[PDB]
Amino acid sequence: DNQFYSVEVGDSTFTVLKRYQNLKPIGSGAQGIVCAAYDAVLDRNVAIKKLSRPFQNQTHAKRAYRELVLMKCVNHKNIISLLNVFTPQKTLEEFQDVYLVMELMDANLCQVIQMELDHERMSYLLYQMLCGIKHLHSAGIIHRDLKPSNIVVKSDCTLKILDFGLASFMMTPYVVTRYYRAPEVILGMGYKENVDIWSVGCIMGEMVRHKILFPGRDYIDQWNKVIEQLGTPCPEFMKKLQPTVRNYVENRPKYAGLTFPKLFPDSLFPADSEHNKLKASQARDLLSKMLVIDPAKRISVDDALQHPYINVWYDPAEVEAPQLDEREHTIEEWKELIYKEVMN
Ligand SMILES: CCCn1c(C2CCN(C)CC2)nc(-c2ccc(Cl)c(Cl)c2)c1-c1ccnc(NC2CC2)n1
Repeated sequence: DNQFYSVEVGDSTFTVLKRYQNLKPIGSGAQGIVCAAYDAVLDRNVAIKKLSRPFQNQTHAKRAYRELVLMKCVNHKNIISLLNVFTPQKTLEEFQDVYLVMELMDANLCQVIQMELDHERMSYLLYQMLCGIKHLHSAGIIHRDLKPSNIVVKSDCTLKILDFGLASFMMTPYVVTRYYRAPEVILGMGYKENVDIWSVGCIMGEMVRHKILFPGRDYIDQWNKVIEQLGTPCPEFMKKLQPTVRNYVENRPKYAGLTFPKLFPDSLFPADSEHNKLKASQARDLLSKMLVIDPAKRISVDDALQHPYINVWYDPAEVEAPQLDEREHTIEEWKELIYKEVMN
């Protein structure tokens, strides 16, 4: 008379509470498998993610624990919130998997980037990313790794950021996507709240150009794509660099960089009406303020929410609302740390 039941999804097995029915695979990754399902108790559709032995290594462990803890430090409609969390295993000894449940979303941002969007939807999406990021910043959480695959949306244009960002080695078959990381993350320097504004601009630019702005096999290639388009950083920016890195970037070919009208031509923006012509100008303006290599001169979250392109959606109720853990542990220690959290 178990509260759970098991289902075969891929070469994987999902053991979930009986309230969740008609599971259907919708996504996978190096941290877990996601399924769509009907929650008969809430009479609502939901997404369920399985973390298989998240304590298996430090990488998986730190992330799972941080996110389990963080999800409690945040309360915002543009940030993921759990509906349920559970484990089919009855004791710590037997503990293996953690199931996370949230509201079923319709698509990720990669899909949205593939489409042509009016200014109303693009700015509304951007406005939401900003409200979420602002909320995280208010809770002392600087993300540093925002990316489209981790952002989901619904048909009504509503948006949720799914993870909490950065805090080593793993043997996963697939690498990490770094195309949206700021210069400061890429060059390992100090950083502030607006490190996330660079990521918002890589996304916004991609929604326009429909192509990853700064691709590359690694940080070497990536940095080359950054300077070839925006140009070599100002001399002062360099003084903020470690002598070694600084040597490397200071000794890199000096690029003039392109103007934003060239980087994002009018052809990419809908110029069939005065309204669309004005909005295109305002969008390019925001891009030029967000894609700024030197964090000292890059617009902040609050000022971006005040930019004309974004400001039309401003709402005090949405812009303002509002434990310590650090070190590393052994597998065993992590297993218990996560179990406790799961059992609350
Ligand atoms: C394609 C599915 C998108 N998605 C992802 C992915 C994030 C990036 N990695 C690499 C792969 C999985 N994680 C969750 C997710 C994250 C946290 C929790 Cl607690 C739960 Cl249940 C689900 C959801 C999602 C969530 C809701 N709706 C959807 N579906 C939209 C694409 C259909 N996906």
